[PDB]
Amino acid sequence: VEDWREKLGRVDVVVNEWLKVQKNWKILYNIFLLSEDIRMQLPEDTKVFEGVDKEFKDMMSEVSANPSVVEACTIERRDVLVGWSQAIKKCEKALNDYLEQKKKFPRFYFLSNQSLLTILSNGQNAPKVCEYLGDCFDGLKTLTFEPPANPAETSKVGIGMISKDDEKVPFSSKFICEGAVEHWLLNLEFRMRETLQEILEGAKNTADLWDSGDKPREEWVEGYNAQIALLTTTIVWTED
Amino acid sequence: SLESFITFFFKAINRTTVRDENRIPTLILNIRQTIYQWISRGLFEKHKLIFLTLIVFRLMDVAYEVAEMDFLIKCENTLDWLPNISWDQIQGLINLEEFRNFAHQLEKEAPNRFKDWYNELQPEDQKLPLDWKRLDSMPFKKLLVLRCLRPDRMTISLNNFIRAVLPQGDAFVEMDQKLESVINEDSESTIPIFFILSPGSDPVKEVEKIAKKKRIEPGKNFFNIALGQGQDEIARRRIEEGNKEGHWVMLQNIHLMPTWLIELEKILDSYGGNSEFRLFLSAEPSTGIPIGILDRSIKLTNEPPAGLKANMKRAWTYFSKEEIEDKDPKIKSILFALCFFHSTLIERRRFGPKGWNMSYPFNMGDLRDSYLVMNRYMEQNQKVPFNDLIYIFGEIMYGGHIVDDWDRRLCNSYLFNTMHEQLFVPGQNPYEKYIEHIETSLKQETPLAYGLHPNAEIGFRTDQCKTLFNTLLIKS
Amino acid sequence: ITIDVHSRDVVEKFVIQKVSEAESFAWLSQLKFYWENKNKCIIRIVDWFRFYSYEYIGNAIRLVITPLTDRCYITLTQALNLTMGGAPAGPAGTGKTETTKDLGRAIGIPVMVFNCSDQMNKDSMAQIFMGLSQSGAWGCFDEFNRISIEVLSVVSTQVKCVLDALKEKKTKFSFEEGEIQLQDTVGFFITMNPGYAGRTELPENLKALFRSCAMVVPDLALICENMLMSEGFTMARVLSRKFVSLYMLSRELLSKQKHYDWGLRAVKSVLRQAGKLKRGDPDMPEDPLLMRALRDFNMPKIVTDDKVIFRRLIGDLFPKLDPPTKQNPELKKIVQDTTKKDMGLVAEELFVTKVVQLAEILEVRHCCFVIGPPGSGKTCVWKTLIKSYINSGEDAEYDTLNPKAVTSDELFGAYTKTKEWKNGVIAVIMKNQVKKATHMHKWSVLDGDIDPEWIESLNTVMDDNKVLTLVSNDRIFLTPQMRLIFEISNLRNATPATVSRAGVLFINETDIGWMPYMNSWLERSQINILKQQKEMAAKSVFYRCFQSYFEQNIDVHDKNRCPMVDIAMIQTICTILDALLIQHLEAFFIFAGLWAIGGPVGGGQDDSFNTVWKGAAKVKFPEQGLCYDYYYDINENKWNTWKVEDYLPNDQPLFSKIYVATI
Amino acid sequence: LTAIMQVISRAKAYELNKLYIQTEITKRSIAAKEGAYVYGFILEGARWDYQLGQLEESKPKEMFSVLPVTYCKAIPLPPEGKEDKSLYQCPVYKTEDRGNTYVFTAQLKTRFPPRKWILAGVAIIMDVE
Amino acid sequence: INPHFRPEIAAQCTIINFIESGLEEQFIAMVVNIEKNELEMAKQDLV
Repeated sequence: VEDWREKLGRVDVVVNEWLKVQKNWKILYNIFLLSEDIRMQLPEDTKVFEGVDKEFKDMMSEVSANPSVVEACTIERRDVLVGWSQAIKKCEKALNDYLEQKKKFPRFYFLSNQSLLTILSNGQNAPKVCEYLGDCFDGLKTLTFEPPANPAETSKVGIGMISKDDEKVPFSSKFICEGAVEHWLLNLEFRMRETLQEILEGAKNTADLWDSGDKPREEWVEGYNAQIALLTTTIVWTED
Repeated sequence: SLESFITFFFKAINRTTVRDENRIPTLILNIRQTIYQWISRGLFEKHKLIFLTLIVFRLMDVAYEVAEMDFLIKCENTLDWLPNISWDQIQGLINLEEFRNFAHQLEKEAPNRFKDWYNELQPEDQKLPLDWKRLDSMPFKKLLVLRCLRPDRMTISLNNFIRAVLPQGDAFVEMDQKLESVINEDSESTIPIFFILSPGSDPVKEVEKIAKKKRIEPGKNFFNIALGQGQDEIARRRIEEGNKEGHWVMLQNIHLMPTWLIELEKILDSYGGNSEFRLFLSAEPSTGIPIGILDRSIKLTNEPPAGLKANMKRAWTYFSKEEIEDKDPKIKSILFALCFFHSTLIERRRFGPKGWNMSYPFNMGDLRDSYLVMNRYMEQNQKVPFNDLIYIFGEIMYGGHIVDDWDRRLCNSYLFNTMHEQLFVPGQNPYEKYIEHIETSLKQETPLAYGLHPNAEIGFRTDQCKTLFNTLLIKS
Repeated sequence: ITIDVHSRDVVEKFVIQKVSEAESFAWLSQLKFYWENKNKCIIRIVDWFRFYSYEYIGNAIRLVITPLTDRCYITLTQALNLTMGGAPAGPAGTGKTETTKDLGRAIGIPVMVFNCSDQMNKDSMAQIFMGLSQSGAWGCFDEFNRISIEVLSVVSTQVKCVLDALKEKKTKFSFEEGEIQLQDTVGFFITMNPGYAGRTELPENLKALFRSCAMVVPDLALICENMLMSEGFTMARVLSRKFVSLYMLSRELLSKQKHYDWGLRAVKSVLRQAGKLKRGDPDMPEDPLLMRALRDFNMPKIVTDDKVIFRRLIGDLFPKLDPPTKQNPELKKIVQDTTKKDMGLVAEELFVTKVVQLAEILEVRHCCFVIGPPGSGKTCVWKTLIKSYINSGEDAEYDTLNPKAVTSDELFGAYTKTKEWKNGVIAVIMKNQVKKATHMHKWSVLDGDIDPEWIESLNTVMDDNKVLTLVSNDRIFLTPQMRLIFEISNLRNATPATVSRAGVLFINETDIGWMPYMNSWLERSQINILKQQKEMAAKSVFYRCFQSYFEQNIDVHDKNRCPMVDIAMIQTICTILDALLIQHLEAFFIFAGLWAIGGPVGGGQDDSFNTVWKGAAKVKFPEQGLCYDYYYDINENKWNTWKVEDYLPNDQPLFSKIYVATI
Repeated sequence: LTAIMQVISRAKAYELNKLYIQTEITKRSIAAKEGAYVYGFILEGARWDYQLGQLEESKPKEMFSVLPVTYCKAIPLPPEGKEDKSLYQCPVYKTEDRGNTYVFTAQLKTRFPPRKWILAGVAIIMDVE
Repeated sequence: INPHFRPEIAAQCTIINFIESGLEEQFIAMVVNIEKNELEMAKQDLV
């Protein structure tokens, strides 16, 4: 009862702190697996972490050398997990600061910081831009891209927006895709804004031409998009 | 709190200071009101009357021989001069077996003693037939007589009798002026003190004055904090260090915030309180507040006013001078007409049965709602008339509230009557003119501006009194 | 067309009032717009006028206008004009949740309507506000009713001091050290449900921060008229007016019964089925199809008297277009042949009528309901229907189920602790069905009672879509070949959503054919399709005897009641079969019918009873006292008597006492 | 009421939605084949004399028992009982208790623009006491 | 008093209540204090 009770208390605290260190090893492992730019732009704590993980796997192999818990949980002194934890805290605070730097801008605060970390792992790939485009924004899904990059259709330019209802509308200005994620994201927001503005103006001029040609049956209001057509016609009824 | 109870029991001895065997009678002569006023500022008018009657029968449940409170709280053709409504009330007194022997013990069949007794305003003092009283109702059955024969003297005859038949020490059952420092001398530096923020009640100002005139030692060293954002960390540290120094504080806006108090009253009960560390709590009456404060605290109240005059007065009170003193008289005049109409709608809510199908939650925000929407009308230059804006004004501050077609129809008609806009006193821009308008607007809110009659208002108030009675309350 | 008819209505208001002023005010209520050649355009309302968002809303389906919505429009426009938010409210499910989003995207701005969910950290609300402020977004946090008033203070003061900053029209301000620039276009609106359940109450100054807007009414008519429009013909507006009038007046007039429903999805259904049905029919057959389609639901739902009422109520609308008809004599005679001879079962025009109604309802929708006792004709109705279905079609894979036979958890699968997933049973059924063969039609039946949990567990198929969900993250949809059948006897515990899901069918229990049934059993037992049947043994004599007894003893026991327990009269003939068999082992027919009927009869009423029976009986009862004495002897043909016995080895043990051969 | 819509629908062989009910305080008519003399009506908020709608006062009760009434139905929008301006709607709730969201609003003569009659808040109760 | 009351808890356990004249005696104890501390110091010390 004595030997086993003290052994059980020690094994309990050891396996507890071990499970904590281990699960956060999984978390940091994955965090630095999704991207390399994170590890590059963050040399210090990631180097600390890779040393942590190297000797973590090492002492884990040492523990796995004896699996028979009845005669293998005799691994006393396993309180290095305490210092492991303190290093974990000092590195995770920095990691959160770096995530804050990466988010630094308003539109990032309507999304999981984990999906933001996916963006910071891979923001340049236009397919991923297309994916998170609909996840973030209200009425858009994706946009078309150049099929050839001499190897693939990776991240070249936008040619036409694709909405929720598969509204496909070409780009008056063929937006070029860059790596300055938030910069060309603002550029795409202005594509939305002013491309819609010029589409509104063109549709309004041809809708005035339609009001003039109201006397012959106009299929122009059918050719126009429903939203802009109904808006321009409501204006027309205001003048009426 | 019994600690407070024995505390105020001490001043009733302390305020006495009489040097005689006249002491003990004067001692208790302070005690009964010191404690009765200590409860008269926390209860409601109903809870007052029952506690009175409770102490009434408890001191030294006798007169009610057979369950009279039942049909007193409701649980004819023998007379002609009376109206039929009195006949129907009397028909209630003459229900199957309710008071028939007493109703004939009235001997109303002789119309003379009853016609005159009912024809004379205030019968009990002037023309009350003494012999008729000896016949039916000597001590208190007079109040059962006033139940149907003339209900015009319910409250006054209640007050007159209960003070007369009682040997209650209070010559006048009410109390003196609102003087609060003398009640704050007995305050203790550990128990909390709550301020019930009744409508138009801000006794905080006196709390500073006393904290300046008497607490010269700690002025501006104490403070007050409304229950805001993260003021958990701010105020608690302030209360903590203030406790370490014995400072003062008041907390407004508590009703806003119950679920800081669970932590706040916890850290309060975690530590006792330092000396001279007087607390103060302030909030409007709201539920959802942890009882741990409301059971051990001080409960002091004030008095809310009403009426078109007071509504107009407070409306121009928040409507600041630069808001009053606008560019042209025209703008301020329609503002005065709008506010009179909005006040009319707000004051109509006091009539649950008929004024509206239900008393909607009209708000001063709705008066704020009329203000800047009018600023966006007057922001441009052009002679802006008011058939749409009144619709707008009606679509908003009441269109949301006024959903019922009857209320909707009554609303639009008010919109057409106040500002004609149908084709089917005012004054100039200065504020003093509309203050002049507030006093020209007679304080007696006549039913003409409302569009009602006087009697059902009395009936609705009589019904409220019956609800008070019922809530005060192998047999039949 | 919605906005067209709205403009229309307002122009009729104008022509009815003969509105004079150009600044007309019922006119200034609505929207104003103007262009510009700056970069930035402008909108205008009664007073508010600002730039446009140029946001791509995406074409979506959009609600209808109503005076309530005029009120709400104006409330929101003024709250915007004031720089304070609005707090519209009212009863739940009013439509305000759709109107908030509709009104937000009307101008085309974001509308983030969230749920106040899981004790929202004051921090979390602060970060949501911080993002929204500089992003220029708009939104609402529905379910304010559940929030710690801790967070209520935090957020109320964030909102009020942010409101004061925006009223100052500042550029940058600080909140919990967040000294950040602001965005001009920002809008918060709030909606809660008043005092119905126990929920966190609103702070006083926070309820003063906003004003409220009570709301209570919705409506249809537009969607109907719009699809009748879009069907292929024109004259449909007043048609839809007649449709909605008939609908609401049916709601009001028709007696309240639990199964009585006019389910919204069933309405949209009837509409677009008639839409398809116009094809291949000239302009005249348009109108007959309307009333015949209304009858397509009038028949299997409404009892006879309400049917007469309703059909006259309809014949008011078009009194010259009463005699259209159905045409399916081919399937009529197919099912007739099946019921008559192929089955060996007894046929009946009425039974075949119910079969036809069931067939067309199954053609319309995947499943429906039916009320009746088991083995009472209706099960044979669907059996003869599936057999005529294999006569007119390839084959019918068929399955049988009962919800209350087992628990729902094993009916749908669960984890074995050890975390091992176990499946349900409908999963196996659908697996074998979609994966058998194609030369079949797939059907399943559910018989039992109504319990809400299992029936709502499979709303994912009872809804318009026929698709599944599983705890093991499995989703299975089905081709129209898979159909459901729902047998029920009482809807004591149903829900209106479940009623609106599927169809309906009722059987007046008097419609069960009595005389053909009994004549079939008297003439020929059912054909022995299965092996190893049990032993089974003029006929007009006992037929006429039973027929004469029928009404007389019915009236007799109608006076009497008296039985101990409620019973039907079918199992009585089930015992009359035992009577016939013990006769095989007229007077005996009488005696055994007497023994069958006298079961639940009470003691003191035993002197009513058999007494009036021996009054009504051919053979006069010689046993004047306790006439129940009837053990008639076949061989000697004596009249009646009894018998007894008792002894000690019969009474040896503690138990097995010889309770003597008591009478 | 709808049942009397129903019986009069069939008697004249008209449409239901065609049938427009209208009150007739005086007597019955014969487009409407039947005119019902019904009981249990009391006006509130306004008094009345023969062919005149008066206004209640303080001493008069809030209630005024209506004269013996009658009713009739008609075509959709024909020349019915009285003039639309001369007539004017007044709410109809359940009974003495103003609860339960008035069943409908019934026509009544307006001596002057309904403005004052709206301000009066007139109504009708089915039963009191 | 008697929030849960049954003869079982009375039969098994020992019952002790007290229900007015005690609260009386603390009154005079405090009133004799406020009446006069000589009355106090006399009474309590002598007791």
